[PDB]
Amino acid sequence: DCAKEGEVCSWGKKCCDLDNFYCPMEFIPHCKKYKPYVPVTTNCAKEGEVCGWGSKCCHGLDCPLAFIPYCEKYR
Amino acid sequence: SYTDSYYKGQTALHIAIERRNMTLVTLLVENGADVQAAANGDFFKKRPGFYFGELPLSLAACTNQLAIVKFLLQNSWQPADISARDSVGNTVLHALVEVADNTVDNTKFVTSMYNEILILGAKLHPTLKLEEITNRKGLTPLALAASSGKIGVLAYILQREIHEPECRHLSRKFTEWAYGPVHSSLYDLSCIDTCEKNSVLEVIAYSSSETPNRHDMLLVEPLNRLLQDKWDRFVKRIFYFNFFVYCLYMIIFTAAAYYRPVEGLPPYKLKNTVGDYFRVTGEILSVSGGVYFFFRGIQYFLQRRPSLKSLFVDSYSEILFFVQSLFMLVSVVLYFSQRKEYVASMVFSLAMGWTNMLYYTRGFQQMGIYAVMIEKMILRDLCRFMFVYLVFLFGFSTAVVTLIEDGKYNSLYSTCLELFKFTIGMGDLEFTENYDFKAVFIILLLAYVILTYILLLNMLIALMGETVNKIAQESKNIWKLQRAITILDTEKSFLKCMRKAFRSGKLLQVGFTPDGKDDYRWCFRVDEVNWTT
Amino acid sequence: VYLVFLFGFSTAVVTLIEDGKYNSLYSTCLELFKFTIGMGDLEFTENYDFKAVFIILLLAYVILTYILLLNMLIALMGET
Amino acid sequence: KSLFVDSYSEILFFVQSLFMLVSVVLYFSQRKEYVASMVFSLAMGWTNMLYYTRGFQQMGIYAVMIEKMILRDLCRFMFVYLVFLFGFSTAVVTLIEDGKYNSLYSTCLELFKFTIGMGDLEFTENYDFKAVFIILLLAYVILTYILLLNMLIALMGET
Amino acid sequence: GKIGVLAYILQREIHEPECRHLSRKFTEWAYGPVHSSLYDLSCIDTCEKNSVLEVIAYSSSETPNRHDMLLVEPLNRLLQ
Ligand SMILES: CCCCCCCCCCCCC(=O)O[C@@H](COC(=O)CCC)COP(=O)(O)O[C@H]1[C@H](O)[C@@H](O)[C@@H](O)[C@@H](O)[C@@H]1O
Ligand SMILES: CCCCCCCCCCCCC(=O)O[C@@H](COC(=O)CCC)COP(=O)(O)O[C@H]1[C@H](O)[C@@H](O)[C@@H](O)[C@@H](O)[C@@H]1O
Ligand SMILES: CCCCCCCCCC(=O)O[C@H](COC(=O)CCCCCCC)COP(=O)(O)OCCN
Ligand SMILES: CCCCCCCCCC(=O)O[C@H](COC(=O)CCCCCCC)COP(=O)(O)OCCN
Ligand code: NA
Ligand code: NA
Repeated sequence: DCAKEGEVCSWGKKCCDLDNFYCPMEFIPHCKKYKPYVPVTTNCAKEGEVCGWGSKCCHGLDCPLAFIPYCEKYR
Repeated sequence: SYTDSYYKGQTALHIAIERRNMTLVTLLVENGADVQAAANGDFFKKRPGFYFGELPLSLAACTNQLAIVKFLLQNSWQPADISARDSVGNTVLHALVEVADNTVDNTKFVTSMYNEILILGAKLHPTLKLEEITNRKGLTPLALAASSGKIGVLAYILQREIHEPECRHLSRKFTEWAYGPVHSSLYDLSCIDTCEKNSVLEVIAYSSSETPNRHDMLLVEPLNRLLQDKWDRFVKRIFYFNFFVYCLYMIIFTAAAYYRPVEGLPPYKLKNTVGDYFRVTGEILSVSGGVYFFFRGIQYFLQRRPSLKSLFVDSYSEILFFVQSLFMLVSVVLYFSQRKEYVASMVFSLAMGWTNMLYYTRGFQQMGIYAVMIEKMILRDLCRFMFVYLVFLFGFSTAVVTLIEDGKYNSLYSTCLELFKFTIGMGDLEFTENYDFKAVFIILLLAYVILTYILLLNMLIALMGETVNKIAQESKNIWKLQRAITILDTEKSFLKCMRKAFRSGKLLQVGFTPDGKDDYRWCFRVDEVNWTT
Repeated sequence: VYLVFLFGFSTAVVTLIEDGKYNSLYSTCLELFKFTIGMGDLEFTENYDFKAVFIILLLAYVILTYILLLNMLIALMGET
Repeated sequence: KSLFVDSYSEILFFVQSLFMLVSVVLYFSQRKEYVASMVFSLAMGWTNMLYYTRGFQQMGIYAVMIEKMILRDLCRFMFVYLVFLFGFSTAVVTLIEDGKYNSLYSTCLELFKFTIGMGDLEFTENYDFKAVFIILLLAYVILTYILLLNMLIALMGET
Repeated sequence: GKIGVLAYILQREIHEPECRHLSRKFTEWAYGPVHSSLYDLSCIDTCEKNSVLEVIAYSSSETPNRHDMLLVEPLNRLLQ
């Protein structure tokens, strides 16, 4: 037997459908669904704009490591 | 005589003794003054004031006015009653013990006055057991001195010598025989171990821990050798036997828990096979020990009744064993309730069941000092460190969760664990995720790490200031006190017609009491060598 | 002292989790020893039945072993 | 001169309030970066709880020891360590100019990670000047641990 | 920060005729082993120009003995 959606997992029983549900780390976890992989297209910085300070680079770009980074196209 | 509640009961004799003027004392006694008048005003009670026993005799004794003491007890007009009692229930000896403060000059004064008063009282009233008069609480002067921590007075009383005819019976240190460099002393240890009211070992061992010299009072000459004699006689074998039995219990419990069945929905049917018979035998023998510890941990509390303060100051191991037994009982209840969570309880009673084995480090000195040091540092310094660290960690965790609300930082619990990992040294300074507030998160983590390392370094350095001839000396006395407590606990019950706890036997010490009777004192023999002869 | 403590906690962990590198005493002892030298694996990627008890056991073990090491260090200062 | 040497808690509380006010101004100016201010005002707002350790005999001395050792001893080691780190970071950036070391900021962070036990000595990447890079990293690590040990013993000299 | 003179002044005592009014330390009453003294704290708590507690507490930190001056006999108990 195994836990279902919304039931307390990891206190003696795991959840079965791992391809659709996961048991979080909250000290009384409840199995919940994975969120969809929705890309970021709005409220994001474009290439050449400032990254990191309050806005992530859009899904097609990557943010370098710097004090004041700027979005660049990853290779 | 004053009638005001502040000075109630004060009369001319108290003022005369206060002024250190013998002339007024003589005149007052000649005129029929009441030498038994009690000064019952608040100023003289045990806040401002000075407690002396309320009587002129104890006032003269407490103010080092020996001439007035001699006059009051022996004047022809009205001699004072040496056995008089105050409102509290104390007499001259109790008040003289009370004014001690373990300073050098005051200890000298108290000892000299005590000896002189005892000798004079014995001379005036040979049939009066002046030292055996208990106060309202039921304590004799020796018991009161031991209870209140008057180590200077105890050290005198336990080994006093009085070399005067018709007064040698008052002493309790004697000589049995002598050779040249070697001789043999003989201590009278009446009411040191067994008196049925309150012995010196009992009052020292089971005190409230408020006494400032609780650890030092066991360093006197007779008690240390008595305890070492008791340990090397019969207690050592009993302690080792109990340690062996506990080891067997833990081995059986571990073996039974290791081979638990893996199927769900307990209870499990017993198979008609050898291994399962051994398994269920192990389970029964594992539960019985929990029942035993549960009952013993109740019997401890009922026979002591601590006032909810010393529980976490002394006798911690009783609490730890009791908690182990509670976990075992909860495991049993969950097992027979058809719940799988019983394993979660069982392993806890297993996991601490090994750590409580450190309780048996005592009896082995080289490990006992180490264990005492562990307990000292844990209860002293790491509590302050953990308090400060936990508040700091909570602050930075709530700072981080507010900034990054997804990707391992969408809850306080996960953020706390991820930040705690840095203290161990297992961090995740990768910064590969595409957060909204990257390049601020880095500053928070760097500041957190630096502050946490500063705190750890401060803790470490602060612990070095307690190594300069502080811990090394203290831990030895604490260990000796622990061995004394376990010896007394073993001796107390024993339920087997006690003979081995007794001292050298009914030896004739003097054989000539003030009357025609002899005396037997249940003494203790201590040999000694001295080349300055 | 350390070996007895390690054996106790290792047996507790093997009892709680009978799979995934914790199905034997030797492997569990090595995995717990690695924490003492800073090479731990506090990842919790596997789906154990009794997670969130396992976490408490590991945290208690680590804290107690660091207390023991600090005590050893301090006690060695009585020789100098 | 008095402020730099005494009355620190007033300065820290004032800086907390300044961060709060900047957060307010950014909030009503339609900027999201107000969050970056607010968190800082929170993060030190908890730390200033240490101010209230005074009055308690046991904790106050502990806090005084922390503050005294921060202001007295660690501010020299900070200077020495930072100069040493900058020197070796610039050397590494000069030697290897592409991939995790093309910038001074990343090289400084990667060298700092060694100080807290989370370094990377895998040496998987095929650099042009490998086996010189190894010597630089080994020398940096050894000198760093020598500096730390000397700091620790000098702090044993004050007890 | 001249503690040597401050400690003298705050505890000044004299028992000469026409000079007892110059003392700051007096005696109220005594019993056999116990007595009760009383210190004049005029110009320590309030002056409205320059008091001892204010001038010590709010010093420039150049004063050598600003840590030690508070250990003198009356202030240590006054503050408590
Ligand atoms: C899974 C989670 C496990 C957690 C377990 C944590 C470590 C266990 C260690 C077990 C050790 C057993 C023991 O030996 O108990 C220790 C208690 O250790 C602790 O500090 C526990 C903190 C809580 C000493 O307690 P004790 O009864 O000896 O009290 C002393 C008197 O004997 C003495 O007369 C003096 O009055 C002295 O001042 C008193 O202190
Ligand atoms: C997000 C990033 C957070 C950064 C936070 C950095 C650590 C904060 C620590 C918080 C502590 C608050 C505090 O309590 O401040 C402390 C000082 O510690 C510091 O701040 C160290 C800063 C380096 C007390 O300073 P105090 O005002 O008591 O002045 C003292 C006099 O009173 C006394 O008589 C003496 O003259 C003495 O020489 C004087 O000092
Ligand atoms: C020693 C370093 C590691 C510490 C790790 C724990 C971080 C502090 C935990 C926390 O404060 O978070 C609370 C949960 O508190 C608890 O569980 C009990 C913990 C009591 C404090 C013990 C301090 C040692 C809120 O989380 P919930 O479980 O209620 O959320 C589920 C439903 N939404
Ligand atoms: C303790 C280990 C980590 C130390 C890290 C510091 C490396 C400082 C090196 C650098 O000079 O970095 C520059 C400027 O540095 C700064 O911000 C401020 C540095 C202040 C000193 C702090 C002392 C701890 C950043 O500017 P960018 O590179 O992002 O260029 C953007 C292009 N438009
Ligand atoms: Na490390
Ligand atoms: Na490491």
